[PDB]
Amino acid sequence: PRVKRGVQARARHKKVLKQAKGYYGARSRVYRVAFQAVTKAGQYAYRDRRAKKRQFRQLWIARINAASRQNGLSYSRFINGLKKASIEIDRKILADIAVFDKAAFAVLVEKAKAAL
Amino acid sequence: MKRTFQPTVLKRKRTHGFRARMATKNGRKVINARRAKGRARLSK
Amino acid sequence: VSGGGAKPWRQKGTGRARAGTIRSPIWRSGGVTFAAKPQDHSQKVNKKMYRGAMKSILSELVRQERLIVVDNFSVEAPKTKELVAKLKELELTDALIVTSEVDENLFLAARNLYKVDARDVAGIDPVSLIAFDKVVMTAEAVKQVEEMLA
RNA sequence: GGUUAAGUGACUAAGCGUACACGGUGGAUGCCUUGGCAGUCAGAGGCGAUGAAGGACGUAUACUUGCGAUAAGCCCAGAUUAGGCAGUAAAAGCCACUUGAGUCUGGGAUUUCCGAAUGGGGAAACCCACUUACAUAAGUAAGUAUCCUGUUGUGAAUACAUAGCAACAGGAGGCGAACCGGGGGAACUGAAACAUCUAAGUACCCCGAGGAAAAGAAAUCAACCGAGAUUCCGAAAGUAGCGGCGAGCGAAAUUGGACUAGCCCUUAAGCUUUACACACGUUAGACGAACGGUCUGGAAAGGCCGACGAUACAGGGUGAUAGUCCCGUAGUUGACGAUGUGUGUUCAGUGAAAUCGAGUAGGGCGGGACACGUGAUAUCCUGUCUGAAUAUGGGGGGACCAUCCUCCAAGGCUAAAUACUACUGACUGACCGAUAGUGAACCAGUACCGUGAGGGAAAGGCGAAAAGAACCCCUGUGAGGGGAGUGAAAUAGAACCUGAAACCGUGUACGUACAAGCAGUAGGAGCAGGCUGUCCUGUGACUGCGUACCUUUUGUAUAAUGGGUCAGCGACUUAUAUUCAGUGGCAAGGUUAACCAUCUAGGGGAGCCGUAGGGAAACCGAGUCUUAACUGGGCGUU
RNA sequence: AACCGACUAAUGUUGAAAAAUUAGCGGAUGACUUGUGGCUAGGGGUGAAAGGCCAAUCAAACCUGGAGAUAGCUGGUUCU
RNA sequence: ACUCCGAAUACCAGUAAGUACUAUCCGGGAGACACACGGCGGGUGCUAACGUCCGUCGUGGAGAGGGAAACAACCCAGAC
RNA sequence: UAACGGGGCUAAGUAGUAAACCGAAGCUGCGGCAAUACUAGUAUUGGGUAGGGGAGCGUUCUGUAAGCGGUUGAAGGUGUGUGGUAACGCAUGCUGGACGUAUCAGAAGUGCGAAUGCUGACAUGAGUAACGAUAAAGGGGGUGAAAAACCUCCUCGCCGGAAGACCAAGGGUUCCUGUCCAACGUUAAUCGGGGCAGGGUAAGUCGACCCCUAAGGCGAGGCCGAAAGGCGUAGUCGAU
RNA sequence: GGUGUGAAGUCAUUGAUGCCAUGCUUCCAGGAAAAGCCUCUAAGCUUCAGAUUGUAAGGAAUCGUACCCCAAACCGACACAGGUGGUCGGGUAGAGAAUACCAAGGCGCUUGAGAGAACUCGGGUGAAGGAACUAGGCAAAAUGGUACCGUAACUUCGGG
RNA sequence: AUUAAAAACACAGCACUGUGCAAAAUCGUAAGAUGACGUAUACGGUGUGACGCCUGCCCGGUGCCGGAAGGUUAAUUGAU
RNA sequence: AUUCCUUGUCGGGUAAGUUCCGACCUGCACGAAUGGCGUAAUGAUGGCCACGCUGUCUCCACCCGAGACUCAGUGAAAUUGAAAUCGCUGUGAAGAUGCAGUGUACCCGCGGCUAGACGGAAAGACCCCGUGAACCUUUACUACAGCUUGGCACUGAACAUUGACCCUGUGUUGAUGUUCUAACGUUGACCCCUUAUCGGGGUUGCGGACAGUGCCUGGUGGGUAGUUUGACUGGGGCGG
Repeated sequence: PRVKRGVQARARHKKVLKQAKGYYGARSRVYRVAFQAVTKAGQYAYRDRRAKKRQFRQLWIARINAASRQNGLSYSRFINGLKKASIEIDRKILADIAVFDKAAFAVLVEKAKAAL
Repeated sequence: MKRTFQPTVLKRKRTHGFRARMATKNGRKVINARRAKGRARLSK
Repeated sequence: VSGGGAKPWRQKGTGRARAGTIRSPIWRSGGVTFAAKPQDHSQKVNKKMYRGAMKSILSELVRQERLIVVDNFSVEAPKTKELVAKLKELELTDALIVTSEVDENLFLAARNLYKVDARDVAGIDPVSLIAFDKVVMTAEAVKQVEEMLA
């Protein structure tokens, strides 16, 4: 039997085109360009799911360093202090505390200083 | 510039006409071929 | 396909993709790369494998209570209406009716009935035994099927 | 509160982006098909000088179809019966209504011109004649080809004669898809080059048939037993062989089938004709079962309810999907006449070569065919040159010889089983469904291209019905549109089913005029819509990261290749054989092929594989081979 | 001069034109030029000879067929 | 292209522990037979070349991630 | 600039000592999936081209199926939601207007972004080049919905061995008239070689036909040739 | 529009490439064929048939005939700056069918309107210089008629 | 034909050579043709290229022409 | 039109001359009908010089027209993976809009220019490769046509000479020569078919077993045809 490809052929093309909504120009209109676009978006999305974890930790460390140095200790010394004090609060939390509860951060800094 | 088609009716008939085709075996082969193909025009 | 002798255009120079025939399978109106020709889809079945299957089927009919052995099954006139009645006595609408030999009357009475075939023991097939909801066999036909299938 | 200063900063969008909405373009998809494709079972297997195939030009109150100046017809006989005068295609003028309306079938009649084309000629569809009749005017009709065969006449060079010439009769000629026999006969290619060889006696050209053709009744095989023409099919068997022993080529004996038939040169069987019978079929056709209500809907064939037919539930149609509405179907019937077939019974032929085979068999030389390439090469055919015997004889049995066996060449005819299908009918499809299927679903071998041979398209779909939009309004008495009306539907309005994408617009939200690159991604403010702000949607300032895809490569962002985009189509198949694996059946067995068949059954055992190996082989054989023989050793045994 | 030709230049080169136009240039009673009709045809013709020409094509025309030649080469080869 | 000498390594074999689905054999299916750079030992070259030819190990090829500004082939390290 | 990646640095260089920290898809943690072993749990394993192996998705068609769903709305189209590791599935609004088809099997014209692929459509260049001889127009009037382009008048210019008038060829109605202006006409068009309808071609003397023949063609018999045919006599055609 | 009616209508000169002329002269390369036509007889027919001359009567069919032809109608895909055989050829000037300007007759070439940049094309002029340009005077510029005068080397005695 | 017009081709003249006519030569399997209704002052091939002065040496090679003695040598024949 | 070295050398011409003219002769590598050397005339022929002439040039300027530009109407094109399409230095499949660092940079047209987009166009013609192709060449290979040789056939008779063999001089064969006619040839003549330069038949002459053709056979045979003509290689060839 002879198979016509139309109906399924369109469904594939449409799937990709729907994933390419919002891209500029051909990249949202034309299957050949959109496909390439939706692939590279997936590639970037894979790479960035990893690199998100790096970017966020850099941000926290930068913020903790700011707060520690306002409380008279370097980031490097503060982490050592906390380690020596057996305080296992993550950088994500520390950095949250540095913004939202400055006093608590200072306590932790004072604890850290004592351990050093 | 002189182009290749310089028609005369007489030369068209004496070369490609029906009585010319019919005169020779191979001409008749052409007429039969064209008649088999279904050609409206067998000769020029 | 008709035509396709002449090379569409010269191999080099035109700027076009090289063609050799307007009836390439790439071209609209061209051949099928692998055009079908008439086939024989027949399969060998070994004689023992056919009989084995047939026995397996009859056995399964018995266990499923689809094989209905009757002493006899005859229709008096070639009348559909009569056969429908007889079937209703057996409380079966959809049934293969295997007799030793098919009477004209029973053959004629069964033609216009759908999902009612009258078959002689010779004419029973692996699919028909499966296809019909019940199989009404005359006891003679049973004994004939036994010899037929070994 | 004001002024000044400093800082800060919304509100611009010429344009552009994204998203959404609504459109346009376009014609995908889906559904559909009045056309194709492949078959099966039948038919018929030819048509043509009694003028074909195919055309030209005409023909009714442009083209297609029909017909031929008797021109969509005339006649006749059957059959049929309410409408008919072909279509586009309306009008118009008419005819008919139970049988001269008309239709269907058959058979007659008519049948321009061209075309084998045939009176001669010729640029096919035109031009011009002769003869004889007629006409009297300057016309009409008929006849008038060539060749072959035969028969009559005439009748040269020389008598005879023959040639020649004329008349008459009977044939033939052309066309056609395949099948068939014969005459000629490539190359690419393969051989990983190429010359023998292959491709291949293929393609192609030519001639000649016929419904088939051809072949055919042993100077055949076999093997000391036997068989009994030919053809076709299954095996033997990819075996024996052949082969730059390469590439490749490839039998028979024998055996299973299908079908069967032999008959004559002391004149046959058959074939053809002819009539007479009879059968026997075909050819127009006829009748042909059974359904209501209700619901949904534009419409009912659908649903619900209850019926009814079925030797009929093939199939098609009808406003959706119908056993019961229609056409059909099953079944039952029908042929005046005309055809075909088969039997006899006849006729007149043919077979036919007469009389059992001599320029023959055989030979030499050169070629060719046989599976066989000249090889140790039998056999066959024969261009050339030769040349027997003649049943006390001769041919063959694969160099050759002997013996033995078998057959009787140099004369013929012969059905069936076999091949094919352009054409007619019926039926079938895990065949296509408009880029497919035919090149061609449609006015297609057309348009178009070409001097020509030749090449060769595109192009289906309103609706159930045209109900195809009266009338009004804008406009050029336009195009186009808006109303009105039609319709179930008018974004079904003829640029007409569905109506994708590319592509182009209008509107709305958000962004965007200090900002540098594969245009995203992870994050993220603000704004706008919802829903009710650790929501959803759209947009996305700002930050990090980030040089398309494919191909080809050691290696490509590569400035290497390919792609303007979209849609559609576009590439590991099929047959056969070998092998391995999985699965199933059966198991030291397994399995049948053609063919038959009441036909997926069952028959059918020919054959194949397994069951033993060793050896070049004879042959031996659980062994064998090697060798004088193995202490052995090779392979095998299990 | 006509006519036949085609030496130079410029233009033109998606042309007005698949070979021209413009300005000049050669022959111009001859081995001239031209019309009509003939004949020669593909390993063939024809050539005052350029492998020139044989229908805008020529170190072997064009068409159809062998034919899907062959292509150790290049490209391309479709869902998870 | 000499050797009175002569290692490290490597290889061959044996014994032995522990770790490891390893080694081997017989079948079905391939693909590949253009390699590149880097280290080490060399030939060639100029102890030139992103040169060329071998040996051997690594990476690339067929391997992402981090480093080396950017950087197949370097350093670190193997992405369900 | 251009021989720190830049800023910039006299330490932010070089060497060293101490103790920190940053840093990967490495390791760990937490959740999940898979392969292979073992005994559902363990243990190991899961980068990958050529390539091998395994398991599936979807498409058309056949059976199942006169079943099942469908005008109370099929397929297709277009949104939305939802499910799975994926191919994809499911549901549903709108559109659409009649088909579709579970399940399990069966068979394939079964999946396209590439082939300077093929067909159609539609972009970009771009409202760009160009609108075909630089012989040349100006004006009044007319008709018309509209006049640079048609008609008309007055002027101007151009050809005049032609850009005039005839004929043959070749073409084939293009001729004339009315009407129309969609397409055609490189603009518009009232005009036209465009569309549509009607009309128009008158022969003893022109030409053809015809008589005659040239080159040459064909060619009864003939001669020659595997066949097809070739040549050629008598003839018969053949104008220029 | 229609009909109606209409003057003069001569002479001279010039003069074809048209006609006499298919002539004449001359040359060599030596100049269709066949029929119609005239004539002669043959076989054959001889009150004939025929022939000639004349006079009446009748015929002469058929097919083409439009239109385009230095082209928008043919050949060039185009309403294409090309190609396409023959005939006719007025005036002034002129040797002329050249050329210029005109006649008869026919056209203004089927996009227009503005503007007055670069640059391109086709032209005009140019101070001073004058081939310095360039591969090369390429291209331009220049010369250009008639009559008379006059004219070198060289030469095959023609030339030049 | 459409990038070469020339020094290239042709040419008159020259020379060699073939050719006795059913000519040579060429087209063609053949018939038949051309040559030629010609006949060596003709015809064909080859080269040279108006005209003037001239055109040397070499016959080993390879052609061609002639010579035949001998040697070698096919079909054929068929002695042994 | 030949000369490498080479712009030879000398002379002329010019301020200056690889060209030109004259001449020399160590002619790489002229040379006598592939003619040698001259040669009037001729040439859209090659080289060189001079006068005249000039926008050729110094070195352009101005002007007249047709485009270009603007308005109105019509409306192409090649090209195009997608583009949010900067410079520099560096990097990098080794010459960067796109990478790194950095510098610069508001958004968008229009007229111009062509440096880059290794811009467009044409699957590089160069070069190599393919056990590709074609056509051409020859003392490449193998064939074939044609030509030619002999044998046999169509094809015969007499003699004469002679060879072999045979017997007892004799025959049987073979050559060779002459003669002959009867096959065969005749593209001589005449007759007839027959109105015929074909053909056939008849007659006759001239030839005559020759020629010619078939089969076989040796030779010749680029006239023609099919083909072959290695690989490695610091491209390939040459060499090896």
